[PDB]
Amino acid sequence: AKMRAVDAAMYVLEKEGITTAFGVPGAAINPFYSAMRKHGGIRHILARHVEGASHMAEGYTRATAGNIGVCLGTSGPAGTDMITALYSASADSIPILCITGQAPRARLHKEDFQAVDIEAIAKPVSKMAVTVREAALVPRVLQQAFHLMRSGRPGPVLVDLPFDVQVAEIEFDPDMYEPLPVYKPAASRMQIEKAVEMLIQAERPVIVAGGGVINADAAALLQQFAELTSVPVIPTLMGWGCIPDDHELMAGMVGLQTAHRYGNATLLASDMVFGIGNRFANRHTGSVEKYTEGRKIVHIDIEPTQIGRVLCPDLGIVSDAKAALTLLVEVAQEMQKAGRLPCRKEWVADCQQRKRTLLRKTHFDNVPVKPQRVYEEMNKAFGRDVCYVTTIGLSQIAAAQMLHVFKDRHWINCGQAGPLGWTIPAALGVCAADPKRNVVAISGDFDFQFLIEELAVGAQFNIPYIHVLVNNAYLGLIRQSQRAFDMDYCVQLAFENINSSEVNGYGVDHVKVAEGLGCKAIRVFKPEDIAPAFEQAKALMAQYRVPVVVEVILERVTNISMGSELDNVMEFEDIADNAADAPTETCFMHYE
Amino acid sequence: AKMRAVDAAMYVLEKEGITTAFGVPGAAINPFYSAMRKHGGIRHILARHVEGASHMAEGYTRATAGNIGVCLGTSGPAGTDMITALYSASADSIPILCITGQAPRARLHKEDFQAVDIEAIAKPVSKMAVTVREAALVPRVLQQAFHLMRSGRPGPVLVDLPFDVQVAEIEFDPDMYEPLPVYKPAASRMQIEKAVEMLIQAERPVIVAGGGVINADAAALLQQFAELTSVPVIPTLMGWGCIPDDHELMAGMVGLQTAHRYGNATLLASDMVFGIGNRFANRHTGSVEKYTEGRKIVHIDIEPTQIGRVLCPDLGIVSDAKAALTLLVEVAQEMQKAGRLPCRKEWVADCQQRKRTLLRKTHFDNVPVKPQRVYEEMNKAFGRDVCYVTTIGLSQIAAAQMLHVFKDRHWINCGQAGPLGWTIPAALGVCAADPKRNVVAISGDFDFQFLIEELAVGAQFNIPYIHVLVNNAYLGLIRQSQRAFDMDYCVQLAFENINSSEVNGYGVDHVKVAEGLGCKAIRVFKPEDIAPAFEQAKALMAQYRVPVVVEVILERVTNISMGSELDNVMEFEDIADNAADAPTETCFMHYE
Amino acid sequence: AKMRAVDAAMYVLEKEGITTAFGVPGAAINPFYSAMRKHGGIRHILARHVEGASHMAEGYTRATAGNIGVCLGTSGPAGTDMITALYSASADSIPILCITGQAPRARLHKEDFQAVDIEAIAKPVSKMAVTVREAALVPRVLQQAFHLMRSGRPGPVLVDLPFDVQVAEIEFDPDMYEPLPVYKPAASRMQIEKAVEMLIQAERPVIVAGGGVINADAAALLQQFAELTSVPVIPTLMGWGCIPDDHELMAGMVGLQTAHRYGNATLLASDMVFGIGNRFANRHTGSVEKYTEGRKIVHIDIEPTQIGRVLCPDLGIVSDAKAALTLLVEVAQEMQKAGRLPCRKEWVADCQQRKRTLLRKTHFDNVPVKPQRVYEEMNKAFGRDVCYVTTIGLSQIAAAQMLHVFKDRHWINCGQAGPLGWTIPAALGVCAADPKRNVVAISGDFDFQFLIEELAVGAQFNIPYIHVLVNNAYLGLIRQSQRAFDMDYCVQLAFENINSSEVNGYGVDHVKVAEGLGCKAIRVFKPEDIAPAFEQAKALMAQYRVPVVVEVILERVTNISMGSELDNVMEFEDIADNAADAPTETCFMHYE
Ligand SMILES: Cc1cc2nc3c(=O)[nH]c(=O)nc-3n(C[C@H](O)[C@H](O)[C@H](O)COP(=O)(O)OP(=O)(O)OC[C@H]3O[C@@H](n4cnc5c(N)ncnc54)[C@H](O)[C@@H]3O)c2cc1C
Ligand SMILES: Cc1cc2nc3c(=O)[nH]c(=O)nc-3n(C[C@H](O)[C@H](O)[C@H](O)COP(=O)(O)OP(=O)(O)OC[C@H]3O[C@@H](n4cnc5c(N)ncnc54)[C@H](O)[C@@H]3O)c2cc1C
Ligand SMILES: Cc1cc2nc3c(=O)[nH]c(=O)nc-3n(C[C@H](O)[C@H](O)[C@H](O)COP(=O)(O)OP(=O)(O)OC[C@H]3O[C@@H](n4cnc5c(N)ncnc54)[C@H](O)[C@@H]3O)c2cc1C
Ligand SMILES: Cc1ncc(C[n+]2csc(CCOP(=O)(O)OP(=O)(O)O)c2C)c(N)n1
Ligand SMILES: Cc1ncc(C[n+]2csc(CCOP(=O)(O)OP(=O)(O)O)c2C)c(N)n1
Ligand SMILES: Cc1ncc(C[n+]2csc(CCOP(=O)(O)OP(=O)(O)O)c2C)c(N)n1
Ligand SMILES: [Mg+2]
Ligand SMILES: [Mg+2]
Ligand SMILES: [Mg+2]
Ligand SMILES: [Mg+2]
Ligand SMILES: [Mg+2]
Repeated sequence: AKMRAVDAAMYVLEKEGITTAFGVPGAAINPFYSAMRKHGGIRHILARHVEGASHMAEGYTRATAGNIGVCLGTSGPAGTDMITALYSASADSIPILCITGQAPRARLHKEDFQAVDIEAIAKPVSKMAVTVREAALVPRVLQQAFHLMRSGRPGPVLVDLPFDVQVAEIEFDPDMYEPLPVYKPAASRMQIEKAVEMLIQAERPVIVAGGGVINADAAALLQQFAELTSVPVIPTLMGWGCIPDDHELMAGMVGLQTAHRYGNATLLASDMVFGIGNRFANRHTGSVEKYTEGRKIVHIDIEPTQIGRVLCPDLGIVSDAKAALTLLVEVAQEMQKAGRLPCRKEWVADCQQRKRTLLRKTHFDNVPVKPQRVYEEMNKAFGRDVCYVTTIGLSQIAAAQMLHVFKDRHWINCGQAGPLGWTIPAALGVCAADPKRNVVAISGDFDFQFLIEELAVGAQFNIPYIHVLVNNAYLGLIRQSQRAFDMDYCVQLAFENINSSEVNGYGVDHVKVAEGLGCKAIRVFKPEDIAPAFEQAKALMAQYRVPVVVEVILERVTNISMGSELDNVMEFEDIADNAADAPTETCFMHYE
Repeated sequence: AKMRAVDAAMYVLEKEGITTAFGVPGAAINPFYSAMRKHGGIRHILARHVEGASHMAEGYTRATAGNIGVCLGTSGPAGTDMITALYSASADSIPILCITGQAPRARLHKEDFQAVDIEAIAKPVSKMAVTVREAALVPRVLQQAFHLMRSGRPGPVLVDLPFDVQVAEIEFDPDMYEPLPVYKPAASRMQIEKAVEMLIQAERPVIVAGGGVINADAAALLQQFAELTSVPVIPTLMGWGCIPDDHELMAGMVGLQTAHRYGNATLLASDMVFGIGNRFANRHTGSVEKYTEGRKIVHIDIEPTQIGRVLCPDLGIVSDAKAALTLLVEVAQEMQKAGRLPCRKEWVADCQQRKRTLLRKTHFDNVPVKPQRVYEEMNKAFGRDVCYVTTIGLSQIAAAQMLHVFKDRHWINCGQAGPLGWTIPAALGVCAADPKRNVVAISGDFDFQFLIEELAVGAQFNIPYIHVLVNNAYLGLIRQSQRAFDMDYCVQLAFENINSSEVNGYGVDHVKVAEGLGCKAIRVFKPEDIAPAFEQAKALMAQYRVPVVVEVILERVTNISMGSELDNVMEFEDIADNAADAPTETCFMHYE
Repeated sequence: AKMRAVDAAMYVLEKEGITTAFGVPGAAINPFYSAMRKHGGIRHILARHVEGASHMAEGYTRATAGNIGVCLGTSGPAGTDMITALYSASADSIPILCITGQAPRARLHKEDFQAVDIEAIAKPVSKMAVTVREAALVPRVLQQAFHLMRSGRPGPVLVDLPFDVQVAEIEFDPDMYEPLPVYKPAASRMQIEKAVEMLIQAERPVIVAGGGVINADAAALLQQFAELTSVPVIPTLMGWGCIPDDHELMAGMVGLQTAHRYGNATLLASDMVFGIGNRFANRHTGSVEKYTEGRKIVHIDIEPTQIGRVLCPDLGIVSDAKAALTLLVEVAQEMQKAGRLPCRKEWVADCQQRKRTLLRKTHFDNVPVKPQRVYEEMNKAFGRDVCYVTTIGLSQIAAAQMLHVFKDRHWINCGQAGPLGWTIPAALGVCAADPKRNVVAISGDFDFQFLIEELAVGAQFNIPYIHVLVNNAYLGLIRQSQRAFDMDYCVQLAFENINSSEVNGYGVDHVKVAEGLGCKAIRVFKPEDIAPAFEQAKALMAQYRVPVVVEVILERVTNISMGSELDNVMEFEDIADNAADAPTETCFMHYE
């Protein structure tokens, strides 16, 4: 039972579910790596940037309900390269576990090489950030970390391990180690009865299903509750997938950018928002006064201080989403056995009528290619079990408003922080979490470049997925936002590549870069070549077992639909009211 | 005089010396970019990672004495991508100015999209980190920022600008704006007299010249003081260059890794260390007890709290290095006019005797190439005005112990934090600071990959320099440190590149990657091909005006000399006692 | 259901158990006071110092198991006067709820009158410190606060309320409000079985019962477990009372100051410490190496990061003390039904032998009075249900080593922080928590003076108790500690009072001060007058219903027993081995 602190840490991590770790080793964290090798049972992926390792951990977590991605680094700048991910994870209410090396305790206040107060730096963007001050506390801090990462509003933790703390001997009985119970508040029968009593008197209600539903692993129950009450569902961007897109009750998405015309119109026509596992995000609502006008609000959240933060709800209930939905289904079934649930045939109908006339054109034959044609071809090329990974840009905004998803955790997106560079490592993290997952990523050229070297991780370790790269040689979104300032300034990436005429002054040759990094890559200039390229990509993945990049050369400037209010979203590109122009809407097409 | 806050900020920046800015735009920082374009006078370089923009700013600062590099970003994750650089700059006592966008004040505590408390996160690693709460304070916070960045111990500042603060109208008269006076403490005649009185009774004194000398722009005065007293000089890694390497009094460098055998032996033989503008860094001293044994210590620093932090000096004086050296020269000249400065012929002589027998072998004809042969060829190929840029690894340790530098700020190195990825952007920052500078960077393969995409910045904007890439398909330094743990684990980068046989399973094809990013690249397998490659590189730079990468394929495993104490440094590779094996030592060779 | 945020706060506070509040009003907190008056159901006590209000809350909490003392103040310096109490409460793992007023949100960063960042200041010494940013969050922050104050390791919370947030209208249904579930970890059968299996093979075991037992409301179960196993009990200072002092298994207290000679000897003779609800406090253990020598350690704590913080235990279990003791009793009962619990007659016997021979003399007839005679008279004068309140000094050290307590929460003492001035307000808070409690406080002259004005609270509101004041005109404890530095410097309070000869140059006339503040007071010069004085005090309380101070004039210098190690405690005053000298030891005297 006598043992190094880091050796005890391996028992804890194992009993606590960890089988994978992403990281970059260093002298200050070598004892940890030594204990991991001696113990076995954890697969280590070596990243080619610490930020990459961080975002891989995020993807690993977000892929499957019980998963906790682990990120490993040395002292000093390794810890400062993980702050963006801790922020991203905090912001979206999901956990990662960061572990950093550190100089010995005696030397923390002498300016020891690569010694920084990572504890103070990480505090504002984690549920806990702590420097472990005793060897015997190493297993206990991890014990406490897993409690915090699963309980209440989930979030990330950073553990900082001084060299001398790691290597010191402790007494530890791993047979005696017990994971702590997970804390979750639960709604009462009375509260839920009031909520359903309120729902039934609404003439035109909608359910807004947030990422909390997914966090609680409660997608089936949400769908069941909507079905029993016959109430249309609007998923948030983070709730996207918790009811399938081809379901009769899914009424679209709402907001300023990643939303549908029918979604916004249905919300503006509704007389109630039944919010479950959502907060009321800035870009979902616009001006709160407008979002709430003539409309009752119910809000169910696991976190007390998220209720009333942005708007004051008519009801507001503190509860885990699974517990609350279990009651909601039970209470709905009792209302149904009495004659107390109203028929909602008409309201459901005209929600669907909006859904098949208020569309956006995707079927463009133009050369150079219009980006909205790319998302049409993706819907056709990939099956219903597809899992999309993306970050930020005109690339992901248009993707969000034109792609379709049919299960929970088949849209992996850092919705609140959106750090460029996220997409590649996040994708790799999902693949490591589930080798059966049909992972497909979307990026613009700038996002693709930030952490482009992480493709070589996918090559070294054989982690295959498909990366769709839509290239306009622009910071697209920013160029569009600069219209209000009457300029086009510091947003172009184009230049004449002295080694590559083929790219026609678009600058970076992503095909050569991808191939040099050990991957496969295909470039597409014409819209009809997109479908064949995706089939080529699937074949290359199967034999070579590496990431395959499909680059599409876009027209330089395309303005994607968006606005500052729900009733104010601007359509720059062609709208559509029939299937010929928008053939991959779920109402017009059966998904594999 | 009525004007936007950001428009007033441009006047301040201009009057305060700024002509260059590195950044990545976004919606939250667009008003700033708008004011910059309207005003003119600042050259913007678009980076391809915010971290890249940050490290470019660091290089820009470090290149020339009055320079302040500026780093521009949006809200949220842009700010969290700059923390590593703020740390790096703080750690080495040098300033950068970071400016980030931010959500409006009314919405800072609602979870507004990409809104983070960057103020709290950046606090521990900057002299000031502040969110500007009023429009009229925008010019005043910048005014205060430049005072802090130049005064006392220099360090970096972060300014966080809420959207509504940027665009609000203020009254501002730019003709009335006055930069604040720079605060610097100065030594007294009495203190310096005591220091020189102490120096003259020392039998075997050495001067340890730190990065403070360079910070104060006092290299000429340091050399003059050493010459007048006839006292050998040991530069710290950060002081390297403040006396030329071929000077008769430069006795080498001291420490655990980036040091010379003769340097360590001279220090261990000395009876006094006269520390000017140094702190006594962990990897310079080893165990303080050993560094100080039988030896008197004088310590001159600008910062009171740096004196006595690691060891207690016999004297210790608070002063700017230029002011102190001006007195030291004056007092030395008075001692010389009397008969009071001792002759030090013998001590100087046997310092030089060590310097020409305690060497390390560089002239290896092996294939695959030994890294120490690369540094030999660099010394031959490049002129005396060469400016080296590097970060961390066996690549930079061996570079530090075998390359030679002949002027101050011709060794640009992040000595305390050493964040991987630093080298490329830092190099580009130096080039932007001085288009006449003969900039040459050294990286290992892992460092090169972290922020590899920033090469495309060098291509888009035409910023030429030479990047020497020493490739062993390894995390070299870490592999070496793992010897003590009896392992070789998670430190290899090698794989069979399915697109490139030429690289022989070394993994990433840096030539293809570099060319795809718009640059030129040459690969070298044999030692005799290195000299021609460097001449080819100089030609390519002149016509194409882009970064040129010279990749050298190294043998996989080479153990570089290092240890945990000055008397304990281990020589794994062949030592040398004559010029045939080490032909580029300054005593054996005249530098252009 | 439309209502001010402060009105909703009253519903929350009431449903959450609050019936009492201590405070000092101000303009910034007037809306709260207004809502409190309108709602009814909370008794407000006006303090005469905010610090007084804070410590009253602490006493109120500590008095009875479910109690949460509430402290109310204005903005600015009211909040900074509560930091000492937040620290004290945190330090001893007990909650108080502080509520402060604050300037409007729009003006928090303009230097608005009495506006301070209390959130930042209070963060390091509370489980939560928050400025409420929205009206609708007021009830939710309080909801979250009560969860934190009851769950895990209990601690204090500070809620900071901007004026405009208090007065704003919100929608709130109080019938729908549900207090959150309390989180507590619980031990498993397996873990407890291992602990009992370990205890059984110990030859000379001791149970150390800490303040966690009292916190968990598990005194009866602890006694029962000790009885079933026949294992002697050592309470910590904070665990004191959880087994009665006259119990046959209570073996005394251990430590450097508030300890018994028999307690220390028993512990040094033991071969195991079974720690339940204790941490291993600095002044309980001395050097950890000496405390653990030849001894096994079991440690049961509710907080993971308290286990291994000071020493590494042989077992260590994370659990609430009530849940753990329920299992321990169950498992003990099963061991007893088998023949598996050993007989411990001999070990119990010689623990009791120590307890009746290793004593300290208390029966002194000296004039001026020796302080140890005071505690003897207190034991005689007061019943078994007596409840002592004290803080720090030779006054409380000697009290702790000579008084006796017979139930849990009949020793109210701020053991980790010990802030001077605590005693008076703490006592008043206990009395407000329970008007049937026979409260008796002990102070030295300096402790008594810090917050002497709070006696007038006891007079204005009719809150009676007895305050024993032992007066030596000295900072006694500090004088004693200064012996090692060979001095007596800045520790005397004596002067010739120009209004009072009767005090003989002892300085402050506490009788005149107490009477002026509206209370009654008696002064005693001779030991035989102490008993009658206590009887007089009881009579005055009954009739006048106010605090009654009994001042005893001590000899100026008395050195109380203490040391830096358990085997190193020094006896300056006479020891004793018989009842004649120490007549109030529980084995010589029946209590009530
Ligand atoms: C360029 C860009 C444009 C965007 N445009 C839009 C847009 O138009 N419309 C839009 O909606 N979004 C958009 N987004 C995303 C948006 O910013 C938010 O990330 C998203 O709306 C928030 O989702 P949510 O409300 O479900 O909250 P989440 O971040 O998913 O979290 C909501 C709540 O879940 C709670 N919770 C956690 N666990 C549980 C549990 N187990 N049980 C119950 N509750 C739990 C948390 O307390 C939290 O308050 C955009 C993002 C970007 C990158
Ligand atoms: C892998 C690796 C190995 C290394 N090995 C070694 C090694 O073997 N030996 C070695 O020496 N270094 C080594 N270094 C670098 C080392 O860690 C430190 O960065 C370096 O020694 C510190 O330099 P310095 O003492 O001059 O202090 P600096 O960081 O340069 O600063 C010293 C002082 O200058 C003062 N100062 C600032 N401005 C002024 C002013 N105007 N006037 C006067 N004073 C001022 C500051 O207050 C500060 O205390 C290594 C680095 C790495 C990456
Ligand atoms: C002048 C002076 C001298 C002193 N001398 C001594 C001395 O001689 N000897 C001595 O022992 N003390 C002495 N004290 C007090 C001492 O400093 C500590 O306050 C005391 O030792 C702590 O007791 P404890 O171990 O029970 O810790 P506590 O402060 O009571 O807390 C212990 C543990 O309880 C846990 N806990 C909280 N709730 C629960 C729960 N529901 N279930 C399970 N665990 C829970 C916490 O996590 C914590 O780790 C002295 C104080 C002063 C003022
Ligand atoms: C670290 C960071 N810096 C800046 C931004 C602002 N960001 C938003 S989208 C965007 C442009 C991305 O362009 P690209 O990835 O090429 O996709 P496009 O919009 O052109 O489709 C930028 C710069 C960000 N989200 N993160
Ligand atoms: C962000 C970060 N992570 C990890 C480290 C530890 N780091 C020290 S040198 C090194 C290996 C670098 O190898 P390479 O750049 O290929 O050069 P080599 O040592 O092989 O010459 C590592 C991983 C660091 N300095 N910074
Ligand atoms: C705010 C504060 N300041 C200083 C101390 C140190 N304190 C320890 S006991 C003590 C002396 C108290 O003397 P008194 O209350 O007269 O009791 P005596 O020691 O004479 O019995 C002091 C000054 C403290 N606990 N708190
Ligand atoms: Mg990169
Ligand atoms: Mg683009
Ligand atoms: Mg390498
Ligand atoms: Mg007072
Ligand atoms: Mg006293």
